[PDB]
Amino acid sequence: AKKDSKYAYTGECRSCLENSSRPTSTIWVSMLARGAIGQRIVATLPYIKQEVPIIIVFRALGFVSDRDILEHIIYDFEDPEMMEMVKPSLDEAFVIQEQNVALNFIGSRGAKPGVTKEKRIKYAKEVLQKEMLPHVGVSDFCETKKAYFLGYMVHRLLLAALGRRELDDRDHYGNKRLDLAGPLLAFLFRGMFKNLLKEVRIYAQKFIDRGKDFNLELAIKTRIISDGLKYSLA
Amino acid sequence: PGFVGIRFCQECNNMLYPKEDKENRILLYACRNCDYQQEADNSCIYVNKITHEVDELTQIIADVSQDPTLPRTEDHPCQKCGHKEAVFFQSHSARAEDAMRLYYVCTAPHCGHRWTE
Amino acid sequence: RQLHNTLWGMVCPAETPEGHAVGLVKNLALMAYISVGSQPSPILEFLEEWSMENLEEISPAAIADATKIFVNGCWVGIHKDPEQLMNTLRKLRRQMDIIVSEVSMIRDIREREIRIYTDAGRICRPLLIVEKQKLLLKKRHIDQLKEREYNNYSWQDLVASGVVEYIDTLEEETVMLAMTPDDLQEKEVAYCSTYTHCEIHPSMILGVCASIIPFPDHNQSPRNTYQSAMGKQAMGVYITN
Amino acid sequence: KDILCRLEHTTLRKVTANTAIYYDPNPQSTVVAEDQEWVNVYYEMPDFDVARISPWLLRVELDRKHMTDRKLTMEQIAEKINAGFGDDLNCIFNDDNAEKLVLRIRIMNMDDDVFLRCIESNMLTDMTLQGIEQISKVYMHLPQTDNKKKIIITEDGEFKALQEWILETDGVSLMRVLSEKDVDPVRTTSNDIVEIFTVLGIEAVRKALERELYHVISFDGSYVNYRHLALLCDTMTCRGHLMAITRHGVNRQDTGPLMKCSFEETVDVLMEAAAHGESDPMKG
Amino acid sequence: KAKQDVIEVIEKAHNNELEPTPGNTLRQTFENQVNRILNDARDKTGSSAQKSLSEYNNFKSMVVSGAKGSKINISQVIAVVGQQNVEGKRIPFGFKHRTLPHFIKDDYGPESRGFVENSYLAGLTPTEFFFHAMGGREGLIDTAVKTAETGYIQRRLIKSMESVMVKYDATVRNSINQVVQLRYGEDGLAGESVEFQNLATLKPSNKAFEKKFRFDYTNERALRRTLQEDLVKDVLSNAHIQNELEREFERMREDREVLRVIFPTGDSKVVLPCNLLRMIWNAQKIFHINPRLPSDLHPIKVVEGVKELSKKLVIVNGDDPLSRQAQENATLLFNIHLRSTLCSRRMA
Amino acid sequence: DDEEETYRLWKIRKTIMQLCHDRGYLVTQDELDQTLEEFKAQFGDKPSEGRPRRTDLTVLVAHNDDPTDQMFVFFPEEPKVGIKTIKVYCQRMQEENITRALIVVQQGMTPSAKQSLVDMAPKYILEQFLQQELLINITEHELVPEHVVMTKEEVTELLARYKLRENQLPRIQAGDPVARYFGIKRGQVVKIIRPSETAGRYITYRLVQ
Ligand SMILES: [Zn+2]
Ligand SMILES: [Zn+2]
Repeated sequence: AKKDSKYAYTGECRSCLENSSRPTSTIWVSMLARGAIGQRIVATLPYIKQEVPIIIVFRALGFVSDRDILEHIIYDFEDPEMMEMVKPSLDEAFVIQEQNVALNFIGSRGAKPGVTKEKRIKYAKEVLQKEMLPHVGVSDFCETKKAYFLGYMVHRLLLAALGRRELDDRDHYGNKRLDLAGPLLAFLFRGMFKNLLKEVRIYAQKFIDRGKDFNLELAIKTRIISDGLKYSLA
Repeated sequence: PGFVGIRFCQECNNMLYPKEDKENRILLYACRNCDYQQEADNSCIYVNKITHEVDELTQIIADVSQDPTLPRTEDHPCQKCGHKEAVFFQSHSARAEDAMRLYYVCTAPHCGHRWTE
Repeated sequence: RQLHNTLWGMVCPAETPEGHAVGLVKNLALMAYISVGSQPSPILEFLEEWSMENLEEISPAAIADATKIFVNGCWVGIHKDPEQLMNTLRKLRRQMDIIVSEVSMIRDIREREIRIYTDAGRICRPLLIVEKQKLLLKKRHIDQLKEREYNNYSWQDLVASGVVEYIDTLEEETVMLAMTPDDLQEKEVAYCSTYTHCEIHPSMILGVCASIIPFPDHNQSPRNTYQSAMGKQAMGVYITN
Repeated sequence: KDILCRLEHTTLRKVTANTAIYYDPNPQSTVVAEDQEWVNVYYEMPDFDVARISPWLLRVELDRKHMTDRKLTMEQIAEKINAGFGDDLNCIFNDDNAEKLVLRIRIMNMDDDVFLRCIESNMLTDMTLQGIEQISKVYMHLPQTDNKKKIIITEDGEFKALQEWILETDGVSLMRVLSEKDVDPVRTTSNDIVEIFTVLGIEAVRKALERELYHVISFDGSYVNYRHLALLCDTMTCRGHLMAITRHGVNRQDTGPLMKCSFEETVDVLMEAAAHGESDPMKG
Repeated sequence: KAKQDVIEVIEKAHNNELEPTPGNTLRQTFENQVNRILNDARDKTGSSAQKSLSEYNNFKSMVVSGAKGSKINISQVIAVVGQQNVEGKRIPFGFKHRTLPHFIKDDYGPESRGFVENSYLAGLTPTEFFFHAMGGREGLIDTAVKTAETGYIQRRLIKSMESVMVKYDATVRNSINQVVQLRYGEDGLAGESVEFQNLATLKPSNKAFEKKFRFDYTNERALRRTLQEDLVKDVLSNAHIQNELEREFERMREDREVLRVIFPTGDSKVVLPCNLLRMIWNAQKIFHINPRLPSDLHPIKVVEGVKELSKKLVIVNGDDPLSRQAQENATLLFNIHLRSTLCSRRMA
Repeated sequence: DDEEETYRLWKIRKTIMQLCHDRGYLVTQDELDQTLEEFKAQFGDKPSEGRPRRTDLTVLVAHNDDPTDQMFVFFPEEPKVGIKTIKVYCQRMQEENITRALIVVQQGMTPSAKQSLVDMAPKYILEQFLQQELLINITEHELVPEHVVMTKEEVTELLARYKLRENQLPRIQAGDPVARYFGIKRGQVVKIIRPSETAGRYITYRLVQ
């Protein structure tokens, strides 16, 4: 909870693949400060420079019915405090009632310009499938898993907003991780291996373009990995 | 009084919004997507408890008795089963300034009784 | 820059630079071990093998009373008896079974969740398991460790015997330590009487440059910090060759 | 304490226990069962435009504790609501004899319910039942320190420190507070030099600034010759305006480009000097 | 006893037997009471330690001399290290409602909250050690942080007042020649020679003021004892001298009123250039003045000398009315002090 | 809100009388120190009804040095004073051939009115004051030292003694509350007399800007 900000409470999640895609796609699910009918819940998704209400995200994931959305966010319908705290975001995002419309909304808010709604929608769909909460899964048909996790994130934001839970301490070392030589060299090796495959791609491209074979022994610039690790550690 | 719960439509499972029958002057809950309507039964559409009269005994759960880090005492036995041992803890919940009140839970299995002194 | 309470046993409270990097540059404690990382696939298979229900198989109505189960932060499913589930996972870790010792298992009770972690970088330290109000480290263990050069009985065998357990900072929240075996005895007024772990030795909270300080518990902490900073500047024999 | 209550800002939310919106079609038979006693006492005769009535009903419940602590009355609350919302919002309320203080509000004639909820959210905070705005809380105490005691000269000519009640407010509303009954407008002061300069004047802010500096230095028991503080205050108040000790106060005076560049904004100062063809007299 | 009292306070708080004090939250009140008890206990133990200290104790020797250390130091070495505070508060619950895993949740006892009951010589238990380390960390951070801000402040002050200086006409002007102060420090005096002194005609009541400052020239016996026969006869007979003395007292009374208005509070302490008391003491020693013998210094001479000296002392030079008003204002306080101290009755 | 309205009106009249007396206008002692009861007896205690009406509080005082140099004090009834009201006051001042007036507004004043006060400045020097700022006499505050408007001859003597220009003295904004209280304009010098803990009394001089 930032004292000086437009948001009262912010539930973030630096998401990363179990053992790949080192860049940690940070996703935020914030609540607008009381200062308007109620308190609105939004989500600063990656590759999008504009906040989006959670309800659009849930509908873009294939859960259009508001009952299904609440079933994913609030697990106990016997909590009228929870319904009253989630009501403003629902009332603020109801004109959208289909997955395609929600995806188009996301694609319209995406950093990339929506030259065509089709590309725009596809842009979003792949963002919600790859960038949003990658640790939960980047494959297809996992929208249920992503919906449940985002619902739990909203549940955590509501528990913090209603005070039934304590805010998380940024200094608690149980909430920290130590990147040792292993993960550090792994991050460098990944980026440098990518650069190596890049140089090999360009080499083989400019050779096959002449209609002839190419030698990987000559394409593989071993100096990339060698001098890279050497420079970083030096 | 009590809070007011959300009513969901039976066709599209969307939320029903309050509306009035201008001709009959009666409260209805109508769906903003389809043309469904329901006759209200509470007549109240909004309740905000500013004083926050919350009974924390409802937030407490019997499972807290299994926490080894909580203090135990033998001076307050359980009234529902008579068990002597019982864990006690503070509210520690935000929006409750007078949190020094102690809440007890019975450590007996299958009892899970909760109370306050 | 402040010395957070969670640095107990994981980082040296004294060893830190006094310049413009106070509190930022830290030093591991003597018995502190940073986890290396492990695959969660075996844990996931064990959880599925037990009564856990996957997240897509359940109905939202079942999530209310059930206990959520996370693995490396991924919500995998829910469970009904988290008490015996945690008891089982702990027995497996204490038996060096499917769950390896570096795996963290924190059961939040108030929120009804079981966070399991196999991630790397989780700073943790060893602790003596205490079952009733008695230590699992019996005298036969000390005997075997005394004849460590003959019977090849090492720390690994001590951990595999379920006498010691690697506890991380996040699990220390759910752990009730006993500073010394004296705290496990019956006193005129029982303080805890429900300890679950014990400290091997409190001096292990100190780091390397702070461990050389004699009677550091008789000095003002700034002094111990300045010594932790000067022991590295002291002359000697930095290496034999 | 009366003065403290009259000065400390109070909103409706402070004294409001809860609020609820009901679809009450006919007030004659209120949905609630406890208001029925007085609703009839009020609707037995047509006092307002019954025709222009809305079934939507805003019922607010107050709390005795706060109500008494602030000596506020339902009549006062009703008058404030009527003043702020005009006649469009009809307001009735029970006397201060029921165990629970409840007032009912209707709209005369966005949807009616939506507007009612909006105005409810607005009134809970905006409406100022009493007190001066910007003053969140007021503290009343007896100054143990003589410096804060009212020193008076006795008939025999002896200094006597009368320990009288003093109020310390968390906000700064000097303008309004000084113009208040039973509030001494001579001694009462503010720590906000900006406010002092705005209300009293350049000389008054000079004095207040000197006091503030002296207090800051002396808090730890340090002593500095008064002349130093006086000189600093004169430097900050020699142009008739509060010249902050920053680039925004030092580089804005006709001190010559070289000195300003020596302080901050070197390139900008020289650039502007070049553009305006300024001449440095080489006095600094 | 201190820990027992803290336990009783905690018990009342848990039993809802503690009401919040006015202007304070219930939790704040609890913390205030607990801290009060702990502080009082620390103070009592420390005082006991100092009283136990012998004259030969080296800690006592250094502290008494002021060379190094303080009673607090002695109380943390010999009695109780005290309560450790982070951010001006008892050790926070870094864990879930626990400062350390060794304690239990919702534990507000002195030990759990970081009350080091052991002295340095006794040795600190591991938890006490950790909490003390926390407090030390706080101090180290403050020391390593304040520096930057203080340096920036000093730089800004310098850049904003580097050119202000005292001109040959005795006025304080900046580089632009804009008059900042007519006289430096409003008195045109250096900051080194000035020294602390006390005004003898500010606090005294009217009765004491008159009994101590109005020269009594009607008491022949008193005049005989204080002054020599020739002075006594001259004072008694001559009426011009008596009138001058009365005028001098009236001037002192007016100065007293001026001092009252200048100082609403009764604080006689003031910084003035010359320590008149010390100078008079020096004069007594140098001239071997014997206090038990009648003085030969005529009071009329005293009055004339004070007025002449006052005229000689000139911060602002000029016979025009503006200059002479500025001079009068500049030396007003010092002149009042001069007349009060050099009062003929006091000098007699 | 009627006893409080009459109380405010009395305080404002008292402050205005003190202001005119400090500016040097002839104000009798009885009206300078008029109790609330005397004010109610001379004007009334029902301003809401219209007794006294704010128009009846209008003050007209004359300078001690020049009897024909009068000064007005108007108390408009409308909360926000408009250009038409400024024109009405300008008409009355033109009729009575008076050059100084004070407009005691309640809420504030319109931009057109401010523009009229600045464009008509050289002909009629009319000032504005808020009743909120007239309910207290700031000059009685302990932080405010004794200000004294100097005469052009005394300013000439000051500059000739200290041998300095007008732009060398410290400045005081024309919008300063004390400058407004004493009604001083650009170019005038105000002498401030303040107590000093090091010298006893210190006199400084500020030029208005
Ligand atoms: Zn529907
Ligand atoms: Zn029970």
